[PDB]
Amino acid sequence: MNTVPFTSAPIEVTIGIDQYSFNVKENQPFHGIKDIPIGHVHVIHFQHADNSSMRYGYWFDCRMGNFYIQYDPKDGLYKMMEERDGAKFENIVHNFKERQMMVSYPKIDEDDTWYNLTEFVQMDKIRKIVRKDENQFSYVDSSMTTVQENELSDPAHSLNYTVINFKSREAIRPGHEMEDFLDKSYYLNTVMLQGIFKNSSNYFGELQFAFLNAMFFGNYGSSLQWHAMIELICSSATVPKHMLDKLDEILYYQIKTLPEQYSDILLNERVWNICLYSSFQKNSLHNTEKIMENKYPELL
Amino acid sequence: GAMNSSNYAELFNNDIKLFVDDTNVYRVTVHKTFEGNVATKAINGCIFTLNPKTGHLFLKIIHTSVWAGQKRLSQLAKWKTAEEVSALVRSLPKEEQPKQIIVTRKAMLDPLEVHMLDFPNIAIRPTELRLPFSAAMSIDKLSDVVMKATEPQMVLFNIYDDWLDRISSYTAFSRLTLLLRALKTNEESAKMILLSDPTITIKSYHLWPSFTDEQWITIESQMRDLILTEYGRKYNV
Ligand SMILES: O=C(O)c1ccc(C(F)F)cc1
Repeated sequence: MNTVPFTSAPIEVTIGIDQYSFNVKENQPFHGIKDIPIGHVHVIHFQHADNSSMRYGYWFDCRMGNFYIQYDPKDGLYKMMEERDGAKFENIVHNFKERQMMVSYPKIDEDDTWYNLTEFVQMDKIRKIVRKDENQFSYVDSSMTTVQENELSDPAHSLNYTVINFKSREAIRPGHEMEDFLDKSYYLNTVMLQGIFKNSSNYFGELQFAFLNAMFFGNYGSSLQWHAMIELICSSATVPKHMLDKLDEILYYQIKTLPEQYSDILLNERVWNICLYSSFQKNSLHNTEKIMENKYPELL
Repeated sequence: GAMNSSNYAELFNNDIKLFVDDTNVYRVTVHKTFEGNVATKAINGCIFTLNPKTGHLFLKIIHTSVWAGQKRLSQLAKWKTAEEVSALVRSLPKEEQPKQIIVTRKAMLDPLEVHMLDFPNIAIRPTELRLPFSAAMSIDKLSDVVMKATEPQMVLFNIYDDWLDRISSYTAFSRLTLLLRALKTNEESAKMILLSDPTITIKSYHLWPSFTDEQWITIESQMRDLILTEYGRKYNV
């Protein structure tokens, strides 16, 4: 298990770590989060108490570097930093872990939720969507736009998700206009999976990362991307059987984790009704259909 | 976006545009079978593609052979229409290609948009106007070429005959829509109005009779009376 220590916590803030959250009071003796499970990506996130504007946070993997958080009072936010040298870092942290002022990552032993939400997510692929090569961790916030949103404005501060557009020449082969528009299999299997993603694991990783950025930051472009990637599969008549069974598992845990009270803003009624009741795969997502009907029957 | 009664003069400006009406593409008769079931029989159809400024009508005749062995024909018909309009645009010299294509039915928007992705500068638009172009097959010379066709064919007409020598395209379109609305509402009475007088004939190279300016006023009045008459009969007014 690894630790993200804090220099201090000078402003009152709600801190998220993966699907957990806790409040820190202005100048409370908080020195970070400890017992973070090795083996998974993680996200540490923030929403200031005095200004719920800009949710922001950092995607990291403790296997890649020694990471701490210090509040920068000029830019007004908690920043992730990297200590390159292990001995210096180990000396500062053990002090605080002896003085007991860290929240323990509260992993229940039965619980596979975080693994189920990040099964296909890798730091290396995160760092390609979020471009800032000099850090091993990736900053994301509420207001960051995606490359597709920019085409429809700073490109350095953007989320470089794979663009999906059903009415684009990339999606439609000349001579196959009706075929490719009504059955997205070409676009899914040849353009996206064979061409861009190389395999379904990479496609699912981006889908999972988009969902998590929508849920944890309220990032609108991320929500758009998550739904586009779902609709592309459901709108394809020809999908490998293992991909459909894994999608059902991925979506089930996403719907299970979504706060009930954010359903009006995180779920697109049109896409979900199309996917579950009209699409080619309307009968291929049994676990997701069952949780959706029992948890959010209003949306349907 | 959509085209309506506010921006109606736009139809007659100098930006090339085309209306596309797909109503008469897929046409059938419905009949009982020997076993007492019901069957359809397709008949020849057409795409109605019109430049409202010039009167140029690109009538693409849809021969029943294009449906053979195909499924979901009502859906296919929209995509076949889009395919054929796309092919027409590509066949026209650049300086003749439309800047806008207005579809009379919103179901044609996605099919035409997808077939025209190669032409991102051609706007594909719906319209709030209720246009009576489904009645084109009430024009005898158009109906005749469609039903006689034994193979796919494209035929070019001017649907305004020579009217633009004497009237504006705004007035020509208004006359056309009044004539077609009357033919749609009561075809027999409309043709009686148009053909009752043998001293007025249809030139071999025209679709409508050779009415003088004052005679067109009379005919137009009789058409409006027909429409009002049928309205009264329909709603018991
Ligand atoms: O530079 C470091 O390695 C360093 C400095 C300050 C803290 C604080 F968070 F505990 C942690 C690490």
